[PDB]
Amino acid sequence: DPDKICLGHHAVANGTIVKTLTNEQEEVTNATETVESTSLNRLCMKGRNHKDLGNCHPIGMLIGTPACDLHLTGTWDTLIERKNAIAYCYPGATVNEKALRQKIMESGGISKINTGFTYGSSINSAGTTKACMRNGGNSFYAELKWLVSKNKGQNFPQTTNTYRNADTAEHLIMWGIHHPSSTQEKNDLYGTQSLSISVGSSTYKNSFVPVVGARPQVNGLSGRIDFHWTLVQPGDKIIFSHNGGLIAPSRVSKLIGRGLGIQSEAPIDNSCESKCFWRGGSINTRLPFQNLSPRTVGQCPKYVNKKSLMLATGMRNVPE
Amino acid sequence: DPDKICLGHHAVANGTIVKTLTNEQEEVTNATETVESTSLNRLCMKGRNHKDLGNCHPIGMLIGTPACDLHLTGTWDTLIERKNAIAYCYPGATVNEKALRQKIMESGGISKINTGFTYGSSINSAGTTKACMRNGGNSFYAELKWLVSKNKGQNFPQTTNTYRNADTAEHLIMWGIHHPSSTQEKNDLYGTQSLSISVGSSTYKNSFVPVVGARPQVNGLSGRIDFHWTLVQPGDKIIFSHNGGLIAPSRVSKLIGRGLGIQSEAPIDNSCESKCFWRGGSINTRLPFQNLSPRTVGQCPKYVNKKSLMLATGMRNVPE
Amino acid sequence: DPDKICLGHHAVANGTIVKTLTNEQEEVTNATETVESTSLNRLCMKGRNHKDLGNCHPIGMLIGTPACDLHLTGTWDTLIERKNAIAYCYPGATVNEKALRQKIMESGGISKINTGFTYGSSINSAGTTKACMRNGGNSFYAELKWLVSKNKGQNFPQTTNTYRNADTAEHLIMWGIHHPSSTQEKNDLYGTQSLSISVGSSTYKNSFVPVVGARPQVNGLSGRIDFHWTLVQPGDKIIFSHNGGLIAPSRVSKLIGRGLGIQSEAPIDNSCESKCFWRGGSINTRLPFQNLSPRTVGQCPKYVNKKSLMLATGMRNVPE
Amino acid sequence: GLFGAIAGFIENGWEGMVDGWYGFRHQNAQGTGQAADYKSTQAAIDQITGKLNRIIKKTNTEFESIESEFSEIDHQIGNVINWTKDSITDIWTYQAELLVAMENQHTIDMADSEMLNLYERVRKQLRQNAEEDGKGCFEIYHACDDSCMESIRNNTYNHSQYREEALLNRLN
Amino acid sequence: GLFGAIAGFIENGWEGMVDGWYGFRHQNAQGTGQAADYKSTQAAIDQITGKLNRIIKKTNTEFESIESEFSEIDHQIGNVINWTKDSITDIWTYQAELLVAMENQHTIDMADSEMLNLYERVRKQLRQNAEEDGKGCFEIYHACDDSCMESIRNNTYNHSQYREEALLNRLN
Amino acid sequence: GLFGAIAGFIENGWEGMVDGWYGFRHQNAQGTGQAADYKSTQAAIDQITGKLNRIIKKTNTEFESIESEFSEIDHQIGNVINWTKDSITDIWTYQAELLVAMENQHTIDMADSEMLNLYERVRKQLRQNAEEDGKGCFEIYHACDDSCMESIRNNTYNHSQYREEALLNRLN
Ligand SMILES: *[C@@H]1O[C@H](CO)[C@@H](O[C@@H]2O[C@H](CO)[C@@H](O[C@@H]3O[C@H](CO[C@H]4O[C@H](CO)[C@@H](O)[C@H](O)[C@@H]4O)[C@@H](O)[C@H](O[C@H]4O[C@H](CO)[C@@H](O)[C@H](O)[C@@H]4O)[C@@H]3O)[C@H](O)[C@H]2NC(C)=O)[C@H](O)[C@H]1NC(C)=O
Ligand SMILES: CC(=O)N[C@@H]1[C@@H](O)[C@H](O[C@@H]2O[C@H](CO)[C@H](O)[C@H](O[C@]3(C(=O)O)C[C@H](O)[C@@H](NC(C)=O)[C@H]([C@H](O)[C@H](O)CO)O3)[C@H]2O)[C@@H](CO)O[C@H]1O
Ligand SMILES: CC(=O)N[C@@H]1[C@@H](O)[C@H](O[C@@H]2O[C@H](CO)[C@H](O)[C@H](O[C@]3(C(=O)O)C[C@H](O)[C@@H](NC(C)=O)[C@H]([C@H](O)[C@H](O)CO)O3)[C@H]2O)[C@@H](CO)O[C@H]1O
Ligand SMILES: CC(=O)N[C@@H]1[C@@H](O)[C@H](O[C@@H]2O[C@H](CO)[C@H](O)[C@H](O[C@]3(C(=O)O)C[C@H](O)[C@@H](NC(C)=O)[C@H]([C@H](O)[C@H](O)CO)O3)[C@H]2O)[C@@H](CO)O[C@H]1O
Ligand SMILES: *[C@@H]1O[C@H](CO)[C@@H](O)[C@H](O)[C@H]1NC(C)=O
Ligand SMILES: *[C@@H]1O[C@H](CO)[C@@H](O)[C@H](O)[C@H]1NC(C)=O
Ligand SMILES: *[C@@H]1O[C@H](CO)[C@@H](O)[C@H](O)[C@H]1NC(C)=O
Ligand SMILES: *[C@@H]1O[C@H](CO)[C@@H](O)[C@H](O)[C@H]1NC(C)=O
Ligand SMILES: *[C@@H]1O[C@H](CO)[C@@H](O)[C@H](O)[C@H]1NC(C)=O
Repeated sequence: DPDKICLGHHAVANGTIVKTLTNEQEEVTNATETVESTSLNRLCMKGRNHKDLGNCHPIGMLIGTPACDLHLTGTWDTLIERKNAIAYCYPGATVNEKALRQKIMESGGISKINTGFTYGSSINSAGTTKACMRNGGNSFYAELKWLVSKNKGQNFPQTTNTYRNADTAEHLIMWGIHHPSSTQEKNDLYGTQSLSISVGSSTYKNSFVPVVGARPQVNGLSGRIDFHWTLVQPGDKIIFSHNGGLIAPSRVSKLIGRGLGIQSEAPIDNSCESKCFWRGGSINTRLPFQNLSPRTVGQCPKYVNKKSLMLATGMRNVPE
Repeated sequence: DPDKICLGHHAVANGTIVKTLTNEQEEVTNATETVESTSLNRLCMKGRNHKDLGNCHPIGMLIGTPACDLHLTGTWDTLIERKNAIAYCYPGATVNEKALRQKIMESGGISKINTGFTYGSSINSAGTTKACMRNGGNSFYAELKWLVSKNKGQNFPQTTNTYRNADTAEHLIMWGIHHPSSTQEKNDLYGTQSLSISVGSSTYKNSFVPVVGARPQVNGLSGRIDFHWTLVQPGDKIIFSHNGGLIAPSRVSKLIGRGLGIQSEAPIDNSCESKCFWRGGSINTRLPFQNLSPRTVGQCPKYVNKKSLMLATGMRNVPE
Repeated sequence: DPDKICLGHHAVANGTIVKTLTNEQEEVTNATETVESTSLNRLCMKGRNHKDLGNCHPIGMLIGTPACDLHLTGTWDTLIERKNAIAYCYPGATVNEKALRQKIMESGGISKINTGFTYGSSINSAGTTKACMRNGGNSFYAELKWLVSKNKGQNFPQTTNTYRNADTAEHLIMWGIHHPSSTQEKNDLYGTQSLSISVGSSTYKNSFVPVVGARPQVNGLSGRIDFHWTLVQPGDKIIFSHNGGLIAPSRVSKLIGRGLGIQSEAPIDNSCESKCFWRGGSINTRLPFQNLSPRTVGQCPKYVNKKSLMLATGMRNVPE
Repeated sequence: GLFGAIAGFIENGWEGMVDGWYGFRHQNAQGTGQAADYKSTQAAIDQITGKLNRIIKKTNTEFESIESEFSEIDHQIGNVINWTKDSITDIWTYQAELLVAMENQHTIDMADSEMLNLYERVRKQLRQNAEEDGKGCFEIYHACDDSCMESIRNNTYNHSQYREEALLNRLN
Repeated sequence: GLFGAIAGFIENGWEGMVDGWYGFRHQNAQGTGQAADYKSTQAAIDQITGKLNRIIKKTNTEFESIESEFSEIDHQIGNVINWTKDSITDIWTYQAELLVAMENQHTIDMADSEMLNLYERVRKQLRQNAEEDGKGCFEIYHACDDSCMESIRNNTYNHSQYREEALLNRLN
Repeated sequence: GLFGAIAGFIENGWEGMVDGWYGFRHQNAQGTGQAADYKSTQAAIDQITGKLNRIIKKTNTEFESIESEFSEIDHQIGNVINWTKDSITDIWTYQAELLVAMENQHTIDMADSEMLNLYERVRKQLRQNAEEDGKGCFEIYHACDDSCMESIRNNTYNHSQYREEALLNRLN
């Protein structure tokens, strides 16, 4: 009678189901997940000189909205914008707002440079509003000045202000145009004369006229202040010629370097690191794919429309 | 000699050629197509509450062009636009037309709400034109009113009209500005005064001036009516201040839900069903790829630059 | 003892390392590169009716900048644009400049057609400038005319000019608006009257006003000439009405057919053929991938973030 | 091919085998036989059906229009859309070509393996009672009647029943 | 499967074998035993480790936002971005599904091949002293004690020592 | 590897075989020799040539510029282009890596299979006249001169001619 030697392989009691090219329900001894389903509900900021803007909107950093008083200058590698952040305390909007916000969120810092703009005795440069409260009192955008006639009703004087870029890098200059609520208000602030504001550099020009059309109240205000911007190149100058309606810059901005802009509601955590962020928080997975969100920033796993994709790490399970 | 048992496999007389990793001309027993080459020459609308606009252009639904009289309101899951569809009976254009058309073609319906605008005795609100015929008579856009001076040559009065959104959803409001063919015409309709139309809401404002400059006749008319639009949010007002040139809305629109916008020349078929459409008709194939067109809408097979891709469904064919 | 026959396979002393699914350091007998790393440092123009623009910017071909005098008309299947090419001799810019350049760089040629515009005896239609020199003499854009009052300070007369497209293909018309350096200059060139330029076709309508706001000198000139353009459809007319400030077209352009636009720094070589071009020259590889640049035009290998990817062309190397 | 049976040591296929993909032909004293093998046939068919279930399908993603059929499109965005769509089409064309080439290679080799696995199963059953002729047949060195042949097809052939007879004939 | 051993001629796996992926069970006149095979087990594990090293990773490309979370976007560009992102998602979803399906097929068949390669090594070691039973075992036609069984397991079995005895027992 | 021959039971390759990919070395009374096998070599080369024909190619899609080399681009559209282009590059880099890794695995295993198919061909030719040594050699139990060795390489060896001599030497 012959002796016997038998060749065999292992098996497990609890096998795992995977998909193959030919079988949707193939049982293997072990498998591992390739799609990340979990996220840390926090912004993992270790190893990052970060700035959390809070209720400050990125554009508010350039104009100096009261909510942005602690964010007027700085440096960072990561900038965090939040939901319902305030840019415009006084009602209005910025022309080419989306391009501006992206420029700020792409940057690694903001510096400020004095324009040196000064005004004669017949201009009141200290115009304020209840819309922009500071220290429990009427105030204004910190980087701008609301110019009005010193004496109510009198013609605002024909004025020229020139900012010279004496730096080696481009400077971002912003200004506003006030659009009064009525002819009577317009006359009180700037006089009965026809108003005209012109702005001119070597690479930009535009002209503006305050409009006095009827419109509804936004936080009790029918007036509007709309913002405009341009880049003043190194060695160039920009000339403002105006006779009422200009909201004039006290300072210009310089965007420094590059950084990662994040839009999220999750709280900061300096205890841990991450390279991938989304609205709900951070993704610290080693896996190649994820199903949390198609909207991510940084160095991320690729988004897929799948709950799970199990990769086999063992042979076919053929139990006893 | 010994008995014998022979192992073998089937073959077929007429095999099919497929491509493999190593062989461009590999003969197999059977194969099946993976790229769809054929299309039904009709729009398969089974199980769809659809609207075929015919010669009505989507924007004409909002302003009320005569061709759109049966498409001013409704509900749908699928909206079909045709070639050479009419939007503007009177010569003109809509500012931000492409965004507006896309909004309409994304919608699942339109509801109309009265503005309630009234006009005093020195305005003729029943201005009409031979460009916009209805039942053999001179007419006008159904959702707007052409306001002119009652007395020819007399100054059109300084007029105010205000629409408040009393609904819980945003309303789309449209208006026109008439640009006369000459100074004499402008004087006849609106008087010798300088003309200005102001429009103001919480989220929008603009001013318009009718222009008289020379331009060619389009169907005998050098005049133009250009359309403008904005979204009025729930609870917000929009104020029209005008003294000649406004084409004022009698109703506003509310876009309801979402639907699939199709642009095609193919006829409707209620017997057939489909989830993929293109210019030439419908694609109701089960196959993963198609070579009919790169421009499709709905749930579609992916477009590929290939006539055929045969997938083997059998072994190598080795005939006797 | 038995005789012997032994089965075996070849090997090489020095194998090549490749990556597989299961091994990043797999030695094989031979392998071949799949990612192209080298480029030809020339634009290979054999078999192509090509135009090298040199220091002529595509837009300068339409307006007739001095640098473009050899390139005002022509035919081509390939158009080559160079770095620091000149569009504007006089300070200014074109509205919708990016779309215009792309249209020209997609074209297969330019033809020029006379507008036929004429001007009364009180207009000097041959205005020139030191900014636009031709061989040490003051000149102007060849396809345009700088219209000014013949008598200094006199009102420029109201003028209306019409170009009709008598062709069966669309024509591209350009014009400029002069924005003077000051009120005094404006008065000298066009008179004290209020200035207005109207442009109107069946498909286009616009109005322009020269602006005299203070701005810095560019090449010693605070004035600006900004360009505007539109397409004139077959059989349509475009009407210019003006009383000072129009830089009027003397010819219009017709873009002929289609061609490949190339932006490159590489010199021309008429002895080699190619289908793929980039900033640094031509890519004539048979390989599927390349790592030269993500910006290429024509029929190209796909860009990959990889230095090398070796494809095995032999068995595992198992040396003695 | 990879497993050396189909278009390999088996010279050609059988057009007369219509009730299966793989099977048996035999010759004994009783007669000439042919029969399909169900398990190997079904194994191949099930694997191909699995591929067809995975491949013959589209995504459920709903796409809307970004290119107007009947109206003009903006020039800058139009060029971006054209570039993007053509880039996406090159990817899908490439993926489709690679998918089908890879699947066809695997289908062919899978079918070859099932042929070899049937051949190997029969070889091991026959043990020392038969010898391979090199063309996919086994010369059986004992009287193997229709019931014997059916037991081979059934995987219930016991080599020990015929071993003494077979070894005497093999060694002569 | 492709190589015919795992879920093939080997009827089932051994849940008791907890120190290896492949191995041996023996029966002789002195008793029974079990032992794992190190080399075949490690060959399979190393290949799976290799796949995991290649697959479990992300790209180092840094992406920035093109869709505002807390603000509106332009309607035309927003539609293009939505179309593009959904097209890219369909590609990556498809690629992920194909990757894992293809890799899983190869892992299963690779494991099958290592089982067969061990079986084949043992067959050639035993030469004319044993015969295959068709179930993954070899019936050895001489007394093969625990040391003999160990020599088979560690690839030092010399057939020539037992050949005289084995051939007489095989031919009876 | 998958088929167990190359870097498997064949200990190593032959650097001295320069006229083929696979071949024979023999030993008889006349001496030793070497010869390449044409059929197996060409089968492997033709499959690799087929891969190269499919892989070494580009698309015929004509792409135009959407990014200005020498002038400014729009900030919103530029960001979308950058996102799209980097997304497309990640896809092609991934596809290129997967293609070459998969193809390399298949090329190696294909070459292994052709070695095994040659070995199997010879095994079946020799029938009961030879035995496998476990290292890719067959020990032939009869006088096999240079012409006999040629007949094995030529696939014209008739086992019946030498069977009586061989069985006497093998079994006694
Ligand atoms: C390979 O595998 C196949 C599939 O499993 C086996 O095929 C079966 O074989 C058995 C045995 O031959 C078959 O069973 C037999 O069916 C005969 C016919 O039955 C019908 O007709 C008779 C006569 O009119 C009726 O009496 C009966 O009710 C049916 O309507 C019977 O005649 C057989 O019965 C006789 O033999 C058995 C012993 O085998 C005795 O117990 C009885 O008393 C009687 O004398 C028997 O029942 C069965 O039908 C086959 N199945 C199929 C699906 O084809 C092969 O046997 C197997 N081969 C080998 C070599 O292993
Ligand atoms: C019926 C109705 O609501 N009518 C509004 C009318 O109320 C509104 O007047 C403004 O109302 C707000 C309410 O908080 C303030 O009282 C405005 O006063 C100030 C301001 O705080 O903003 C005072 C401030 O000193 C002024 N600053 C300067 C530099 O002049 C400003 C400024 O004049 C205006 O903001 C310019 O528009 O106003 C008070 O004017 C008016 C104006 O919004 O609109 C009616 O429809
Ligand atoms: C010989 C020649 O070329 N003559 C044209 C002359 O036809 C043209 O006058 C216009 O002619 C068209 C017919 O093609 C209409 O009759 C215009 O009349 C109407 C209209 O139907 O559009 C009458 C209508 O009642 C008017 N409605 C209102 C509210 O006023 C409108 C309206 O005034 C204009 O549409 C506003 O632009 O016009 C008729 O004006 C003249 C002037 O374009 O030019 C000659 O060369
Ligand atoms: C005191 C002082 O610094 N004054 C400068 C004054 O010189 C300068 O005027 C321009 O100076 C340049 C210097 O080369 C030219 O002389 C300009 O003349 C021309 C021109 O070449 O551009 C002459 C030309 O014949 C004119 N053409 C027509 C059709 O009128 C043009 C044209 O008037 C202007 O370009 C229109 O803007 O000018 C001369 O104008 C000015 C620059 O703004 O600044 C003073 O401070
Ligand atoms: C499967 O692998 C995991 C590691 O991912 C390990 O924790 C677990 O013990 C394994 N399970 C089995 C049954 O082998
Ligand atoms: C690979 O094969 C080619 C073509 O036969 C040959 O010319 C070359 O020598 C090999 N490659 C290398 C690097 O030796
Ligand atoms: C996009 O491609 C179409 C053809 O599919 C072509 O007609 C059109 O000119 C292209 N778009 C642009 C903006 O050039
Ligand atoms: C893009 O998709 C988002 C999420 O589905 C949706 O809210 C938005 O309406 C889409 N954008 C446009 C412009 O329709
Ligand atoms: C797009 O990428 C290029 C190259 O990295 C970079 O120079 C440019 O700033 C990017 N575009 C924008 C709008 O930031």
